[PDB]
Amino acid sequence: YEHTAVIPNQVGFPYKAHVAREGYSPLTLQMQVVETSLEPTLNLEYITCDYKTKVPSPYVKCCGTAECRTQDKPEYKCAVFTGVYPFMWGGAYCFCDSENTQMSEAYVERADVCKHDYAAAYRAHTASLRAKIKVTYGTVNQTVEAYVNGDHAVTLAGTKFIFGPVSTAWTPFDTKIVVYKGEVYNQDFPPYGAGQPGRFGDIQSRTLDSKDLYANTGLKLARPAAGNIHVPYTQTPSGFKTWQKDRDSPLNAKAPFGCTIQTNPVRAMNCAVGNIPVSMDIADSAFTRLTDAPIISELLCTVSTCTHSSDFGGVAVLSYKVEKAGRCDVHSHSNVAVLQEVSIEAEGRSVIHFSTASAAPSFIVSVCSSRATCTAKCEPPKDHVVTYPANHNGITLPDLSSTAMTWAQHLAGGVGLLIALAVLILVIVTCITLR
Amino acid sequence: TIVVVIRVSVVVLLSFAASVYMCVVARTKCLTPYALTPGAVVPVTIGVLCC
Repeated sequence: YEHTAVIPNQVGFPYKAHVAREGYSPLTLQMQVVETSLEPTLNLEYITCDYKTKVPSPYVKCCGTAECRTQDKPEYKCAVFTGVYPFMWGGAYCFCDSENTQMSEAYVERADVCKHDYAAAYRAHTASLRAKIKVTYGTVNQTVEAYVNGDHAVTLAGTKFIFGPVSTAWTPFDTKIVVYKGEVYNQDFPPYGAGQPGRFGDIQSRTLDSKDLYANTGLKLARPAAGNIHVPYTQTPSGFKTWQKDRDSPLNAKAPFGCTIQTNPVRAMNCAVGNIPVSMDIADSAFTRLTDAPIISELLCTVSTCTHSSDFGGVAVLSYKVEKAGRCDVHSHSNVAVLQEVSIEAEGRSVIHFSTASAAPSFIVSVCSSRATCTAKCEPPKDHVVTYPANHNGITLPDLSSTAMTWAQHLAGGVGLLIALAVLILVIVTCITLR
Repeated sequence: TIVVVIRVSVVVLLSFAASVYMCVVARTKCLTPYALTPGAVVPVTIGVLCC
């Protein structure tokens, strides 16, 4: 026999549904989710890391001028300076005093710590999500992991579960994210090869091995001092290690629905929005036919205590005449109060717990195939802050017959009444004035 | 809470205002030809606040 239902996506919450086949005793299932991942798809676009310069050992030859040659490496700049007269440690270096010339070169490369430390960019797309559900009934506790796009079945002892696709598939990401060591950000990074100096994305590369760079930090070469040997050097300072101290607040603090992150693969867990549908193919060796089905009649329910509040703070007893021992099943057929236990015991009186966030509930309950009702009046608790949430639907609406709005029909009927003598005493002379 | 309480206040009072509005014009028409004659023989129909 096959069935369909919907369950709310919120961790640690009971929900329950039926089958009522024909002939046989009823059967009540409960469904409860324990985990909910989420996963987008990525494709890399570039990386960045810190860099380092090199100034390899400038060249002097005296009374003979120069010429330097070009060569392939990113951001190579050579220069040529006339009229230099150094003065090294031992004495004066060489004496062809007027006509001396000197060259200089330097370049930029990646540092030695890039293969442990980098900050990469990415791009997002449509995403899929998977859940873990604990389902119990009959004589069996089981749990099951499942994809949520509507194609993946799974086998319990004879039964098939396939899940509805989604309510809606929005995500707490937009199209461009950037990931650096255990938290994800939300930037808008420059495209490629257009990083102006100083800010983020100053050194690019695709997949992190080698051979290709991009570097525009504005190298210029300056004139050396009067009577020394060094190489001067001028540069706007680096762009990576000026980002990781004056940064932002991360995305682990402005996530919308409690949606927590941890990422060697990027995820978003326990994210609590919406409904997930479920459908059911149920086997046949998990019912009871009629032989051990007890017959129960003249059911009468009362109440003794209630609060609102946030847990199982409503108690009720039951009265019934038995004929045979066994085990029946219980349910309340309305959305205003959910019960606690999944199977009452046999002969005598027995109690049931329930919770309801309303002033005056009324519903109909049925331990086995006979039905009954019982209603109550309620009062608020004296507290303000709890540590554990939400064990009711959250519907606080008035009933059709309460102390509160039994006042309502008297006033509306009362105001409905006094026009009624007014309407006809108009008319009773309205005929006679056509004499 | 406001959105209920103001609408119930206004549906009640105009019907109060309605009820008085048509009862008088009946008292008008039930009275008025008696006002017109040269003769003040109003019968004993005092339940209608006779002059």
